[PDB]
Amino acid sequence: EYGNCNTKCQTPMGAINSSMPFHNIHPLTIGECPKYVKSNRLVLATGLRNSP
Amino acid sequence: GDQICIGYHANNSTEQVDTIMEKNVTVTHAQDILEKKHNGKLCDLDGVKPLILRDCSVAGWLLGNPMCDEFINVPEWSYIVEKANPVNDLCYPGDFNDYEELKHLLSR
Amino acid sequence: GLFGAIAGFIEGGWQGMVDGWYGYHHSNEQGSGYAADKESTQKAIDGVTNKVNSIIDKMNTQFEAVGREFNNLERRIENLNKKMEDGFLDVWTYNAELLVLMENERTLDFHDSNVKNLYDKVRLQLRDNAKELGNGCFEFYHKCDNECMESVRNGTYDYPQYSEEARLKREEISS
Amino acid sequence: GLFGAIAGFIEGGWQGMVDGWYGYHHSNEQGSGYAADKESTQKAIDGVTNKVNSIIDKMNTQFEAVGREFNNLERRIENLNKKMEDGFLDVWTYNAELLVLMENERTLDFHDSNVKNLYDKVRLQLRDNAKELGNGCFEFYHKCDNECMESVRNGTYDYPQYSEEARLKREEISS
Amino acid sequence: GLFGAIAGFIEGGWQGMVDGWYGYHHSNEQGSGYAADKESTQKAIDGVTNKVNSIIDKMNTQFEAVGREFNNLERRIENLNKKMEDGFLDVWTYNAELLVLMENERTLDFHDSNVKNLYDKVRLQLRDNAKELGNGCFEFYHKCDNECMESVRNGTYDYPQYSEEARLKREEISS
Amino acid sequence: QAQLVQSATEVKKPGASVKVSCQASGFTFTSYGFSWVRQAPGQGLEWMGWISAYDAKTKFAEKFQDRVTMSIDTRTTTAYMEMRNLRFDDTAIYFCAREFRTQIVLGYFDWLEGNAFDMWGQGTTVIVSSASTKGPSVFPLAPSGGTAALGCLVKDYFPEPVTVSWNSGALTSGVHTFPAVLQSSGLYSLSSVVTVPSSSLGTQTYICNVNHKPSNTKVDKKVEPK
Amino acid sequence: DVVLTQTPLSSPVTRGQAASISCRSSQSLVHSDGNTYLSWIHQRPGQPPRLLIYKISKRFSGVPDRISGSGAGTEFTLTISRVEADDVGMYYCTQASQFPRTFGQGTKLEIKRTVAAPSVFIFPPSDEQLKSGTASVVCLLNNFYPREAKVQWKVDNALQSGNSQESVTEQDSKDSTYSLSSTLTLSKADYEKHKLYACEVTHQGLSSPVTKSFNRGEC
Ligand SMILES: *[C@@H]1O[C@H](CO)[C@@H](O[C@@H]2O[C@H](CO)[C@@H](O)[C@H](O)[C@H]2NC(C)=O)[C@H](O)[C@H]1NC(C)=O
Ligand SMILES: *[C@@H]1O[C@H](CO)[C@@H](O[C@@H]2O[C@H](CO)[C@@H](O)[C@H](O)[C@H]2NC(C)=O)[C@H](O)[C@H]1NC(C)=O
Ligand SMILES: *[C@@H]1O[C@H](CO)[C@@H](O[C@@H]2O[C@H](CO)[C@@H](O)[C@H](O)[C@H]2NC(C)=O)[C@H](O)[C@H]1NC(C)=O
Ligand SMILES: *[C@@H]1O[C@H](CO)[C@@H](O[C@@H]2O[C@H](CO)[C@@H](O)[C@H](O)[C@H]2NC(C)=O)[C@H](O)[C@H]1NC(C)=O
Ligand SMILES: *[C@@H]1O[C@H](CO)[C@@H](O)[C@H](O)[C@H]1NC(C)=O
Ligand SMILES: *[C@@H]1O[C@H](CO)[C@@H](O)[C@H](O)[C@H]1NC(C)=O
Repeated sequence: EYGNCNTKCQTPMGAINSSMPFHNIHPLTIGECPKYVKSNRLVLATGLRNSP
Repeated sequence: GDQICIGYHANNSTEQVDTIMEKNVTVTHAQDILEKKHNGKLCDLDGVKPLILRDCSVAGWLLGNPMCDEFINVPEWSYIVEKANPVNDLCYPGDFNDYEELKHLLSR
Repeated sequence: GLFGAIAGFIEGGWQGMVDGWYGYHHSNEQGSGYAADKESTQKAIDGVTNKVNSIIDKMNTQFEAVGREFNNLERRIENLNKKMEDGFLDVWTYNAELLVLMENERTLDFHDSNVKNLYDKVRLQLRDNAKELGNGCFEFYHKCDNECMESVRNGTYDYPQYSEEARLKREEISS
Repeated sequence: GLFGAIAGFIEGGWQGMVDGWYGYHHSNEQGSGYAADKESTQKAIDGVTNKVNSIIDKMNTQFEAVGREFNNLERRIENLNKKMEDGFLDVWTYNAELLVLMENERTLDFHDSNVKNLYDKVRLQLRDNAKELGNGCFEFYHKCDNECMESVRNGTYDYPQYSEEARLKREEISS
Repeated sequence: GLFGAIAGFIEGGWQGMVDGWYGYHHSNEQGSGYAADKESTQKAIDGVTNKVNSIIDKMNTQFEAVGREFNNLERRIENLNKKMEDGFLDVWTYNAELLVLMENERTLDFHDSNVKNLYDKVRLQLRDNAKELGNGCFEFYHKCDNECMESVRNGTYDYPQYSEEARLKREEISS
Repeated sequence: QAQLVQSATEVKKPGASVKVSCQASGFTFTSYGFSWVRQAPGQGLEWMGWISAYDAKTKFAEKFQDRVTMSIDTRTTTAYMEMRNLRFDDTAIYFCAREFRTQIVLGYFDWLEGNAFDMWGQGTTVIVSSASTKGPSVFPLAPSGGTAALGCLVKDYFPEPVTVSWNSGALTSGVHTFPAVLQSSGLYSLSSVVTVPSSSLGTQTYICNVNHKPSNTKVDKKVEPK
Repeated sequence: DVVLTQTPLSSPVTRGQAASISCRSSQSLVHSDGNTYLSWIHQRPGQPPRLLIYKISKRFSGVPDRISGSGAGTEFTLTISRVEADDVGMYYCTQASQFPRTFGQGTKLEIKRTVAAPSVFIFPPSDEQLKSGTASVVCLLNNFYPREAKVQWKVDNALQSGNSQESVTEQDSKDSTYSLSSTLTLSKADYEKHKLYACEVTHQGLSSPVTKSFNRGEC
């Protein structure tokens, strides 16, 4: 049901209000949406190998 | 003898990443690039409200099935939300000619 | 790693260096302590920022409405759409996954290189005024107070000044 | 190559080293011989295995039935399907081909780095107890029997023990 | 850069070296001058050529006719085509853009490596017959006329010939 | 020293357009982004949009999306903001505020080049009025033991500002030069008052010095008791 | 869009006492790097804003440890723990973890002092201004506190309406008082058609309304 919000990207399960390049929520989207992937975890390294 | 050493950062991070040649590598900092979160509701799309038909099909709403209460007459919408199996389609049985194409016309 | 420094000739990083990615640890009469190198940490944070932002930026995002608009006698088009939908998901899933795996290797090698380059920066400053212990540390052949250590850390170490004191200590070790 | 070792300051590999990717060749009074370094060969075989497995693993595979289901008055849909089919083949053919070309360069640079790092590992152990001939070999300034060579190969070389014998041979070369 | 040479221990390139990518600058009694190293420039131009050609070659190009063939009661197929068309443009736009960004980093690191390897090539030839000034230059401990400089540049420098003259100048600096 | 210096004030007519500049100096221009923020008379701060000096990448506010354009000249380390189709509402001070160079930030250490809104320009006033440059009329405000009150009425001038002083800047305490108001006519007006001892009238000559820099109109008017 | 609800709009504070400003966000402000980029800026009248706090709770260089930031999630609090004249101005909470950027409505800090009543003064239009055709009748409320006052113009005992503007000074540094100026604007036509001009002032510091007045032509 309606919930008085606004998005650029709308999913049958709910809205995606975000600017990441991929999402794993639902394929049947309507809007300016992230690219849909079958992925649980896409994590970029930024820092270095941690010790020990 | 006095000394100076070159070295690199470490911290209490348990954030893990993979590379082509290694898996579960702990790192000092990382960055998620996958959206996994949704608010769990239906919203406006670019400032324009959706047309939500609760228990009606597009055909029921258009033709005015007496169980499909005359809508607030929303003059504009961005998309349409139908239930999966709307109870109130055609009350008197039959067919709607070129229905799917009319529905795609009325999408927005 | 590729550049031999991180988890190589420098075994393990430093919990005690809180204020940067790469830096120094000095030890002299006055006392020991940690100092982040800010030039090389900021450069690296510039590069990695730029990397992350590009991976996100360069994605082209269009408006698309995707539903199931075909009826029970349009199963052949519905299957054409499925092949299309499923096909793009296979493409994006593979690219995203490999992109992350591959740029994760390059980011860690970047840090390795950054650390090796910093070591080489101090190496080239000190020349023979210090012994090279081979674990990432330099043992000085002269007395190096805090203002001297700062000069190494900010790239203004004066080799000539300490050059004589140093060679008398090297000559001395030849006994 | 990028790291300067393979087909660089080490010209050519060793047919006679059958049991590993990187290793040693010793030469002393007792005799000469080849020995694989197992730590660095196993690490490398771990990485390359992982590389290969990921390139295969990470591919997402779905069930798809692809045929020609459209009739003679559905040529416009048939062409939509062709554009789709052909489009994905162009994508997968380019990605596969470049993926292989690009990871083939990284694999060969990996080996280069692995060899350079091993050379640096022995370098750092021997210090000035050996001359650095510059073709990948170290000429020892002391007598190094088989148990000494094993100590270099397994990372437990005792610099102090041989340090004096070595400097007397270096002092001697200064005549 | 990754290899520490370009815009690192060699600060800035040479406007005056017009005839190659990497090379030398000599300075002796007869006069100074620039000379391109042709082996390493040609190798590099071979690699980069091959890189560019592959990025273009490996693209598979098919005949496709793309128009708008659907009428006003075929909007659902027209939208299937749009999703397809737009989808491939998103894929090709992202791949092209990242491919260029990523191979641009590797090309610049390639040059860095090529320059560092050349420095190491001269280093290994000269050994202790020259001092290593640390800015990419070698100060010779002997007199090195033009035919000597050519021998360094073409990889035939005769260490033995000048070895004695050199150590007498090194011994002399120890005063 | 690290600084942001914006361009001088702009008096524009309705329908016209303006281009405010902001020159960075003393820091690395390409290490930062720039938000433009405005302050309309009596109103609180209002974000107008952002531009990266590393990227040239923009981000926009709903209200200004269409009639504002930001840009950058990395050779003069200068950020710009252009507004098309000027209105009266647009009468405001326009600030250029230093900010992040990218929309994804890795602020992993605190001393890194970053920190949003840490450096501000002095501001640029844009006035949007179809009135034209006019020097003020200066009228006395005549005084009646006790504390006496007198002053000047600086009226029907444009644009802001006017400076007011007394006796060549000799009298300063007791004084109150009020903030100007905008009359229905489109001209500004204010008054400058000062309290003095009753036992000064006739004994002491009180003159207000009125300078209007925009028209170069200078006027001194003596205030006499009546 | 992130909404920042700042409260209160107005913050009278006695010199030496503490002020506490509140900022609530509609939504989480945690950036993709763990940092929450909730900031406080301060704007003195006639100057650019200056950064006070960044990252919820960190003092910008130069900022006294009496200025203090706190919070988590969606409620944030700036406190200023012994207030001076230099602390007066506008305070905004701001967020930069997300686009579009957002500011709060603003909080105006002001020194609360003991109530002081205004010295009122009326001023007839000069003869020079009657020659140019319009009339300015000026009322002055000198050196009062608090800010809230009511001027009412009367012309022969008839309340005027919509023909006068007033301007208020900035709070004074030493004595923390205001002045206010109401200016009645009429024609030479309408000015010479009445006799009694009166200015009536209501303030907290007065028990009864105070009225200064004059008759036209009698000075
Ligand atoms: C690099 O660090 C050195 C060492 O402290 C700085 O030079 C000294 O600066 C101190 C100020 O704390 C002065 O008292 C000394 O007179 C300076 N010594 C010498 C030998 O110059 C120097 O300012 C720093 N330079 C840079 C570029 O960061
Ligand atoms: C590394 O190799 C050395 C050299 O052989 C080993 O140390 C010797 O082991 C032999 C057994 O074959 C003993 O007879 C000697 O007493 C040892 N010598 C010394 C000096 O310790 C050593 O076990 C090896 N270590 C590792 C970690 O592999
Ligand atoms: C490398 O350069 C050397 C130095 O010039 C060359 O050897 C000399 O060649 C000149 C001809 O110009 C002869 O006059 C000398 O007799 C040569 N000197 C020696 C010591 O051999 C040599 O030809 C070059 N070699 C290569 C492989 O390029
Ligand atoms: C999610 O994103 C949309 C913007 O695409 C936000 O909508 C804006 O805010 C309100 C509704 O919440 C609208 O009145 C504005 O017109 C929208 N701005 C636009 C379209 O520029 C929405 O606020 C965001 N929601 C959350 C929870 O952050
Ligand atoms: C990591 O260390 C910091 C030190 O201040 C601490 O704040 C933090 O709670 C620690 N760990 C985690 C998981 O938060
Ligand atoms: C390795 O990763 C898996 C999930 O990817 C996790 O369950 C496991 O606990 C991790 N191991 C370590 C040592 O962190």
